[PDB]
Amino acid sequence: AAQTNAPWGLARISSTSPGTSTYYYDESAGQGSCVYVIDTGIEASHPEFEGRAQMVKTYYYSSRDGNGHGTHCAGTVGSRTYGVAKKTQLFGVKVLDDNGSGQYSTIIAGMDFVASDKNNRNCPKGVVASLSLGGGYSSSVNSAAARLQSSGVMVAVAAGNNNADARNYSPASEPSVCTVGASDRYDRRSSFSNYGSVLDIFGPGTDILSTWIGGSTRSISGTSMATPHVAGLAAYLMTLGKTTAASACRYIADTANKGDLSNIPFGTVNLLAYNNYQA
Amino acid sequence: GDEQGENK
Ligand SMILES: [Ca+2]
Repeated sequence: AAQTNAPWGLARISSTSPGTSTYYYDESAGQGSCVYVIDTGIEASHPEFEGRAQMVKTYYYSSRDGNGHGTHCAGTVGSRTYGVAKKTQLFGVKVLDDNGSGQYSTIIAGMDFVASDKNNRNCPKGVVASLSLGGGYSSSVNSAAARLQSSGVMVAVAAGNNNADARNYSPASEPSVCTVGASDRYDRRSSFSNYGSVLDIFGPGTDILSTWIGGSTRSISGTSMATPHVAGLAAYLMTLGKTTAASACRYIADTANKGDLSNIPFGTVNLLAYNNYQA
Repeated sequence: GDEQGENK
């Protein structure tokens, strides 16, 4: 399948060169897989989700996404127009409030919830968790992310937006999960993106168009936008039977576009998420 | 935990 005039990020992950506008993908499109978006929630009613989205857990008075951040990331995972895996099932877990904030104990609870909840769901092709959040280093936050990954969920997490070494941030610094840096449309590391040896892979993160609350759309920037690209790609590749949850991150690095990115500090991987699609 | 909320 081909999506013409696609968002730049989608075109990029189906190409070996920047500057193209068509997203090429297999028509299976993540069907039979599930992605939990652990964030501010998801506006499940947005027409772009086609009824494939649902809220399963909230830690606040409402399950409603009153921010937009969660809806944006879920959109990049698997909305019709802006999504990598256009037929995946989306599950919303609201651990962040409508200001984009949450405490560590809640985020940990949300991760443990997903580890258990996936056992109640029909996800024959596998389970992915997308974590577009983080803060200062915490061993117990890192531990919860390791547990979720261990439980058989492919965990992808934002490197963070501090133009610093991601080793001082959590869950980004947990070696066992898939830590995602951001790139822009000219194959440069995003100016805000964290880096370092703990990074596994880069994804499109600058100027990413996706779903927003109120049934709208907008373009925003962040390693938060890069993460759902990788999480969506994992779901896609698991549906195609090319990899499993335990090995998806490694498989994504092995088959990545290598050496194409600029402004990568020495000691950071030069690897860009790539679907390796051939009609 | 303490990263993004609105800040550009
Ligand atoms: Ca890792």
